[PDB]
Amino acid sequence: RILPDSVDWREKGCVTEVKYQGSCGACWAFSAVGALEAQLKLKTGKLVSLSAQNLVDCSTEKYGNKGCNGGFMTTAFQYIIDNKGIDSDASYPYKAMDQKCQYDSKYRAATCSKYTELPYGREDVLKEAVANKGPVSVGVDARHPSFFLYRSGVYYEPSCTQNVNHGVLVVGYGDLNGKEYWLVKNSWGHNFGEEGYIRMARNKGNHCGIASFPSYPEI
Amino acid sequence: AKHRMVMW
Repeated sequence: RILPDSVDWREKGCVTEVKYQGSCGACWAFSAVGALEAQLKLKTGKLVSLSAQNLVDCSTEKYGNKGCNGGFMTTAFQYIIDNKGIDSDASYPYKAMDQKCQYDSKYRAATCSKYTELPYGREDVLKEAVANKGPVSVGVDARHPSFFLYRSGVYYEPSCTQNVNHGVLVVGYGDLNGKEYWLVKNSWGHNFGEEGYIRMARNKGNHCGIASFPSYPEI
Repeated sequence: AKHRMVMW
């Protein structure tokens, strides 16, 4: 099938403002809520930031997650399915620490009915999902100073591996003078990268593991 | 194969 040469879900009103995780390893939770935020907009027309803190505090050991010490987007989604909801960010705001679970259905802002995992390393399948389903949660290998110091352009790091350690959100793809890239929303605030985003090399052999473990939820 | 997204 025909796919667009480039996609940017921010232009479709499906991406909330960039968040700042602070000294808490909650990137997995931010990735998961970002993916679901897009699906909530696609279903209801509302663009609402969802509570990463809710996942940090409540999608814990039964889901294999360890709060500020890391987790998984897939089992974050499973928590939202099991729990029959996730709170809005406004009602359950982010504190960058581990807290008791404070979920309240009074402030439910979204639900989740399923999630899909994509095949390891398949950047073609990732492209199809980004084009036709929405932003996709992914892991990357971020354990390189070049990643934290990235300012602009298309990011390529020869030392990168396909082993992921940082959860982020693919919100589009494109090319910068024929250098193909993934448009990636991070959770390191607006001062990271290009106003909180990093363009990562695409079709360069699963660079930094971007397509190692993609997943996306549906409502 | 998936790594928790710890040593950070």
